[PDB]
Amino acid sequence: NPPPPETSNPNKPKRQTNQLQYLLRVVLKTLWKHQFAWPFQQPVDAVKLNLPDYYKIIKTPMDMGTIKKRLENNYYWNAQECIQDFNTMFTNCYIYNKPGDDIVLMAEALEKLFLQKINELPTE
Amino acid sequence: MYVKLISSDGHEFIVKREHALTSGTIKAMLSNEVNFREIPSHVLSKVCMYFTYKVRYTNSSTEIPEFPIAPEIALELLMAANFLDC
Amino acid sequence: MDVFLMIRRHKTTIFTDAKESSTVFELKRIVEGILKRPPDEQRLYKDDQLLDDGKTLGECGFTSQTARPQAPATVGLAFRADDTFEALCIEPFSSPPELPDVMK
Amino acid sequence: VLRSVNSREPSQVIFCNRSPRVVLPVWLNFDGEPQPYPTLPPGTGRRIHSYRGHLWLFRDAGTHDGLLVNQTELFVPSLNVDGQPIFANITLPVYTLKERCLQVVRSLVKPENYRRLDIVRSLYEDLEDHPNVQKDLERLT
Ligand SMILES: Cc1cc([C@H](C(=O)N2C[C@H](O)C[C@H]2C(=O)N[C@@H](CC(=O)NCCCCNC(=O)C[C@@H]2N=C(c3ccc(Cl)cc3)c3c(sc(C)c3C)-n3c(C)nnc32)c2ccc(-c3scnc3C)cc2)C(C)C)on1
Repeated sequence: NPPPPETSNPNKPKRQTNQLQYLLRVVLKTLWKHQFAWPFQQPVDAVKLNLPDYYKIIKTPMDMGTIKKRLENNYYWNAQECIQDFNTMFTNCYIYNKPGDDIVLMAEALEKLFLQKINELPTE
Repeated sequence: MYVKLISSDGHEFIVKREHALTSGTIKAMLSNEVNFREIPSHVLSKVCMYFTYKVRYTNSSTEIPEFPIAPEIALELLMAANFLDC
Repeated sequence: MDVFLMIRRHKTTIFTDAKESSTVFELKRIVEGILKRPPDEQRLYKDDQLLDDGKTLGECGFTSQTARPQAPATVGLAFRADDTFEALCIEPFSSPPELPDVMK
Repeated sequence: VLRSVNSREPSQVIFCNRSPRVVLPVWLNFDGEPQPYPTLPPGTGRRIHSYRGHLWLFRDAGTHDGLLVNQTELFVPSLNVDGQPIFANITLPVYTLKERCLQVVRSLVKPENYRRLDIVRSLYEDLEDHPNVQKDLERLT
């Protein structure tokens, strides 16, 4: 497995907003405790799972552990930067796996929940 | 082999003794007729339905259906089930 | 196929099962065993419709899907009263309270 | 005590939901940890590639009420005799009327409003004792 995505950068401006706090304390917390969270809380272990092509095909891996650590480290500039990371995590799953694999259904349930929560984001 | 269970409002419910023994309270009381001054007929009729359901679907086959409970009777039914020990 | 019933008259409710192939007469025999009145002294009803003794419960519309243990079908009962049958009269059960606002 | 064995010996299983509930199949991993799998709508079934020694339990996806598989709590598939798949029939238990009533009240009342209900003190403790996989796993041992 390659090194996971960075979750803190001296060269990247750090920032805290009320939307980024909501994304951590409400959205991430709810999704992290979800029944279908468990394959997405850590980077894809291509070694244990025997997926060689995974990190060859998926050039921008993302997981909820990385997003959580990023939120916690004030890594994101704004909410959209964080939401893009969640989207990438889901999109990676839809790209690599065929339709109607169990993992794709779990991602679809998390994403449906994610969109609902994000629909009630308080404004800047 | 029947028992008569009379609700607080005077309705009489005649059920098989075997079915009424589903209640641990009724089983202890009978250890003919049982009056319940605190259980109304809309609740006691539903308890009797549960007795039939429990006897029919206990160990008797696969595919158990749901016992339905309307929101309106739920709290009173809960209090009766708690007292009757079934 | 068993059909689960509530035979009701006034403030009396009998909980009893029967086959779909069993007759209305066979149900009157059940009633006679409990309430000590012969079949000729009884009138059985589905809603306001008088049921014929020789009809099977299935022919009367009582199925297993519609007469379940947890939701039994109601059979109205009227007894003989002197020179005529009494009017079918089923006293309604008590009413639940208003649904609390903490539930609604 | 309660975990899957890492056998890597494939075993085809048929999950069949013969309950009126939505089923959450829960796979207990090699460390005993519950790893829920995609749900089964009432009256539906799915073939799954599982393995010998893998241990499963089945819950109501919305309330975490315990369900039965082959008339018991746990399911561990054997090796397929002549390729024929192993059947996991999921059903409702015959809950007690009091547990069924607790389930219904819990589904209508938010946990913070339990103590606003005109019921006895002991019924508050019963409502707040939500059905839960970790609680049930300790008892099963
Ligand atoms: C040996 C051995 C193997 C096992 C376990 C195992 O196989 N188990 C445990 C239980 O006994 C059940 C069984 C199992 O999951 N069988 C699954 C495997 C599966 O669907 N994988 C996706 C295919 C793409 C293949 N590619 C991938 O693996 C993609 C990868 N999948 C998953 C993934 C896939 C499925 C599910 Cl439900 C959850 C996560 C994944 C991650 S990260 C992560 C931590 C995991 C595990 N992931 C993310 C994120 N994005 N993609 C993925 C299965 C389910 C249904 C079927 C069938 S057969 C006919 N119709 C169907 C649908 C066939 C297989 C193992 C899961 C630990 O134990 N011992």
